[PDB]
Amino acid sequence: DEVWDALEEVIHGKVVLLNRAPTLHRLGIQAFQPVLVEGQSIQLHPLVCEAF
Amino acid sequence: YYITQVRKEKKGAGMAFATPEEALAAYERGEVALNAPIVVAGRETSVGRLKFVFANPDEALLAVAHGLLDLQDVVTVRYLGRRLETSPGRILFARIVGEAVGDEKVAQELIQMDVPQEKNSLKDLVYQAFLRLGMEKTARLLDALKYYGFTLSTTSGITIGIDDAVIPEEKQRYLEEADRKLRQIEQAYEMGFLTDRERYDQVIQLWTETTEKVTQAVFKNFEENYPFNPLYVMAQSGARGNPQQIRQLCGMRGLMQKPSGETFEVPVRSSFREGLTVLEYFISSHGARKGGADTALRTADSGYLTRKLVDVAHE
Amino acid sequence: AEPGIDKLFGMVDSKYRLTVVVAKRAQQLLRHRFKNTVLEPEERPKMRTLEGLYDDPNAVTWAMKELLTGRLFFGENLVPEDRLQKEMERLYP
Amino acid sequence: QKRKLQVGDKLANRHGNKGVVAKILPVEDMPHLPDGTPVDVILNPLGVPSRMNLGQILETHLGLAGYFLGQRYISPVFDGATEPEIKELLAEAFNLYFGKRQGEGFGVDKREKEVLARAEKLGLVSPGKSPEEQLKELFDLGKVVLYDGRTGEPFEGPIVVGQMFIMKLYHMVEDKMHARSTGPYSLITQQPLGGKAQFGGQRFGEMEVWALEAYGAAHTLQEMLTIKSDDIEGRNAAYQAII
Amino acid sequence: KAPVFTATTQGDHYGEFVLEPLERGFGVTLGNPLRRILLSSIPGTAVTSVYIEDVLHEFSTIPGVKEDVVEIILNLKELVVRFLDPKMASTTLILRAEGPKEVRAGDFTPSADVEIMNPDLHIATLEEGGKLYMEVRVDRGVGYVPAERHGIKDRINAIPVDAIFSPVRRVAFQVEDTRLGQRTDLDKLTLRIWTDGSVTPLEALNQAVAILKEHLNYFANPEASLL
Amino acid sequence: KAPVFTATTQGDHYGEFVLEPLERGFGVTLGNPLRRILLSSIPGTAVTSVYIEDVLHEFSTIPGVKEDVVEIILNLKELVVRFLDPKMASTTLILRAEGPKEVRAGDFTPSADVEIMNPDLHIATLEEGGKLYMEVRVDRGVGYVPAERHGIKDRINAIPVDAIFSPVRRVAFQVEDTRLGQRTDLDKLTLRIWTDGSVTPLEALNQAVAILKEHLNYFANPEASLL
Amino acid sequence: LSQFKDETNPLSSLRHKRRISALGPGGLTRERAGFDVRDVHRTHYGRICPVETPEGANIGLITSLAAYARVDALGFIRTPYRRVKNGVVTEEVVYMTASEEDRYTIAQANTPLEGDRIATDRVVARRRGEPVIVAPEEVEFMDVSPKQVFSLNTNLIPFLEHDDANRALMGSNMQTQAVPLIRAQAPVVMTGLE
Amino acid sequence: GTAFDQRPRVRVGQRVKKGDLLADGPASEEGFLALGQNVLVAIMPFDGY
Repeated sequence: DEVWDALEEVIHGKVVLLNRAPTLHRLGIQAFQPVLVEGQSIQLHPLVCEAF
Repeated sequence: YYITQVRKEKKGAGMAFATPEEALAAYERGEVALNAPIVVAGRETSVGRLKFVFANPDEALLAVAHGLLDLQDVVTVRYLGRRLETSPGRILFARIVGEAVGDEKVAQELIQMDVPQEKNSLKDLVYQAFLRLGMEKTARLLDALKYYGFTLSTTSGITIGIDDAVIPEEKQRYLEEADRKLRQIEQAYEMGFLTDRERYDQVIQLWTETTEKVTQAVFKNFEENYPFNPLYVMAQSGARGNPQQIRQLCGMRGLMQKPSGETFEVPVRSSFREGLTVLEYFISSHGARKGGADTALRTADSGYLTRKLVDVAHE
Repeated sequence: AEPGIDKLFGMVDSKYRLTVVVAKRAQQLLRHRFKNTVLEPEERPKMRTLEGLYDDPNAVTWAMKELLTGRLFFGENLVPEDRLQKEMERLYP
Repeated sequence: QKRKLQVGDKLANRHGNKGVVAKILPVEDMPHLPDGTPVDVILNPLGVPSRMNLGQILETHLGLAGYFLGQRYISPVFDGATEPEIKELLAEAFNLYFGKRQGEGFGVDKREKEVLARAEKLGLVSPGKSPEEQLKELFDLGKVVLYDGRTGEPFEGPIVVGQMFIMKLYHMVEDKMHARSTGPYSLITQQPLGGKAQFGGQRFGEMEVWALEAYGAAHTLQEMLTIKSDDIEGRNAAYQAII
Repeated sequence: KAPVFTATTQGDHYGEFVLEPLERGFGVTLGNPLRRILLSSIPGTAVTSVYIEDVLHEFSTIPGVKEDVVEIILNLKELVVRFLDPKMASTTLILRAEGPKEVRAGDFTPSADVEIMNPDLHIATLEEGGKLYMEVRVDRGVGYVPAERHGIKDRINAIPVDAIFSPVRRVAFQVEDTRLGQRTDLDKLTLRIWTDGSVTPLEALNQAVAILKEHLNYFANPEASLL
Repeated sequence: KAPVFTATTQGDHYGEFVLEPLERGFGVTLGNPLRRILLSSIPGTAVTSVYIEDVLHEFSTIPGVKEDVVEIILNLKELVVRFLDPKMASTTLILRAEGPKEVRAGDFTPSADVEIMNPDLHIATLEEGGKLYMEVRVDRGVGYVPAERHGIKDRINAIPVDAIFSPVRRVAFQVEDTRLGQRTDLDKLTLRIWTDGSVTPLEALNQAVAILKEHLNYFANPEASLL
Repeated sequence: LSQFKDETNPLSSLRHKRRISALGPGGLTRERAGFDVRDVHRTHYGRICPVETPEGANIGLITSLAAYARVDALGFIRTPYRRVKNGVVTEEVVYMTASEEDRYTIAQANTPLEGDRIATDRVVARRRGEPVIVAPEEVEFMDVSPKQVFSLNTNLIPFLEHDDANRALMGSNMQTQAVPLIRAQAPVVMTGLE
Repeated sequence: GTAFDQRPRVRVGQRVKKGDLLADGPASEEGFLALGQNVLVAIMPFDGY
């Protein structure tokens, strides 16, 4: 937990970017908040999932 | 959609009553349906708009959610200082929207309180919001429709069985008619009237319309008989599907197209739920697997064009 | 969503001008470790944690809340590029 | 390696319905049945009317009866069980299933009554028939009464269920997931290596460059074109500064 | 294993509660039961029927009054009172106002021990020389009891009305996945309860938990009938 | 009114409980919440640790055996063993088999504070001259923890196994129309419990109500605030 | 024509072996294949699978062999059939070549067979792959089974006549992308070819 | 990377006829191609998951 939390401390604020190929619409690259979750998978908002 | 869907039964038959009492007793006796458009005194109103008088929304939910009413029924409400005739879910919509935006006064002011909310209405609402309200406001509204909409979809639990698309009984009939008309066109081929090509046209058009005499019946069946059918609703509200798709999943599939490109001369009849004979499937697979490369290849020419346009208008 | 965006966008004439402002200003905030800014101890963008609730180290957000108040001044050719970096490095270590 | 079905791993059936695993779920809260039997998947009734594959529907339809009869079925391609056949197997499976309820000292659940009623209003079950027969027409339709493990209340309309054949495909998140910060660089040009095994980051296509240009992110684009790709002193002054 | 249950309310109407953190699945076990009982139980005022002079039918209009009969019925349903002594489970509120006037819930004539917690409310408007008199009936109970249910007529022409029993309006809880340290499987269950004012949300919920553990302790005395 | 509570059991496996009469819809409000926790928090065993003389891993094949180690674990996860003492935190089961015999849960080495509830559980089939030594440590725990989350470090080859504690197999409740009370539309709750050997159904419902009432009184004094 | 074996599962190699590539050194390439070398020819039938093929840009380029199809010395593909004389199904099993097919008039397996005889006066058949109504007299041959009309994997799909080719494609190929299972279990509904 | 296993199906002794299965395959169940498994499928929307 020494890290699993501190990493959250450097995470808050700044947000990363997710890109789905092919990149047609510029909306195929959007900026989301890095919320650490269990598992190897990646979660995404069901609505904008259309733009990708 | 499902929640805002205004339900109307047909059992009540829409009779005539002098006082609300006969209609009432009728409802209890099972002589009339709840949302059935009946007539009392000199006016007409459903048994619901009478048996349910809500002086506010919270009363509506408190009664319905408690189990004394169905989520979608025609009732009388006092929502936002006015006497209307709508459904509990109908009120719920404008309520969620307003609770997301924060003042329901502008919310209900820009929304449709008359008809169920399908793709279009939802879209329009989002636009009007982002334009009149502001960005974050709309982010909120969207997420609201997300959470509540999703949960509602789970509530209904709408599913798909083999019997969730029933083919109109007019299939066998209206098509067996064309089975005679073909034989007629043939008699014309052997009577000299029709040649080999105009016969091809008479048959191809006979089936072109024969596809309509059925496809029409499909939708007329989902509308006249089973308005709450999952397939129909799904394709209607814009949840999933298109008319031709529902056509091939209920009504007749239609004539295919030979890989040489000239359309076939033989009718397929049977739908996906009916099941296709070996022949039908193989005959279809021609133009079917044709379309695969028809799209997949062209996806390249898309890039071919894109890159160039970028290399011209970039500056 | 970033609260204030409707107001932020509604300030500058362009779109990106806002980005230039937020960026440069945030830079000034991380250069001096927040001892420059215009915010009172209740305005400070706090970051809740299981440990203690400090002020959010993210400069971007700090700049957000900074401009949202309007206490900041921005514009082209405002002051000489010389003293602007000369007195900014003086007042604060 | 003994790999257990994870969250996000590929899964599909014989009817060409793909999908990944989105978040498994505690047996506790599950849409179970009056016999306390929770389902195992909960698939979405959307890609059926679009992709037009009614096979999984009939497969599951037969599976629904085959559950209570335990008899394995063989339906040859383009020659097989039809609606009447399966309908018969459902009438049979029900006639012994509901009878197991009568025998075990029970009757028609109130919640079931609720569903049968609101479904009778839309004409899903022929009016004038007792709940036994209504739930009989429903059970044979492929649908039944499901209780939500979370709430405890029955779902509005009947939900089809049954036994279906599914497959865990090749693609596994465990092997397809990856990321890096500072890795190896190509000898020729100092560009980061690609792929997975090479221990390298992804590529920023011309498409991406254009997208960023359309957003207007000047520096974010330059980051992709300098400090984070082939730049020499830049990446070093990055790992220097950030650290 | 160490719940932090807290509450954020406002006035006697709105109130919120947060039990965080918790075990996976429990938030749901708490949510429905509390909810189902909070709107199906919890005793309260709930006006039942009303009588009116010159007005026999629940339809026929009343001259001198701007609003019709139904509008008044509605406003009467929105009104809320309370019984001071546990003895009185049923009382009768009265009122009479003539001439041009703005009739309100405050204008209502008093009762033995009954306090109208909703003094400012529109009941009806009276035109010039408007003759209005009414004796409303108020009992106590729980849940919802439409006009169909109770057949109350304490007079010749009296008019039964929907009984709004449960002082609570809507609850609609929400459980959200919360994280503390490790194991993101946790419950942040939050509950928003609305009250008409008979009792603040705190008291309502606290009453519900009682109606819960009480029912729970009902499993004491087994009876072995082995098959 | 007082609820008639009856408890009908069968063995340590089956049991049914009925509480009638009750309030309208309440049968769900009570019956489901109990079922929830009932299928989760009930403590159980289903072993943890396993070791055999000649094994290097979970895939190894021992001479004289029909199945591999993983198929033996496939039956080790289905192995129920009750503890005659509530104070034990662990144990070690011992097993030995020679000659042409079918090994089973009943073939183990009996000891104090242990009883197998399924001596008929097929483990491995020992063929001609097939010699097999085996031992397991069946610890008691709560919930579901796969072997990948718990270590052993017993010795050279110590192979962990999944843990299915939850002695409760399945639970199903039904809400019907009860004839035992004044008014109508009331409920007769009937909760049916199916568990294996470890704990009796009655006991199950007992501790279930225990944990339910515990997390229920967690609603004690909060911390106020208002905007 | 020589690549890494497909061992992803047992059926995998069995499919990878029965695959027919139009590519390779002396084949064609992704350039010169528009439609022709992709599209499904009328004669395909009980020889080449009308559906199974990679969903990518290679659709129609590489297909598989039919479960009953065979390849003689000359290289042509001959599909099994059954001779018939005036509504009498003969035990004669003929492997007709591609050209041989266009000559005779073949019926279907779903034809109305009453005790080794024809039932209806209008039976399903064709010529050169051209479905037409036919009489009980003019029937020269018949199909052994609809199974030959498809491939292996495709024949493992129950109620396939109730679905669409698009999905059947993946429905087949993914079965090759399939993986074994420790507790693996055969479907309670099959086609009986397993 | 997919394992190749053969599970013996026969007793310590019994007489069988030529063609009878003595051991399964990696994907085989009693001489039946077994890919995946048969579960209880629920066709219904679930919170958009």
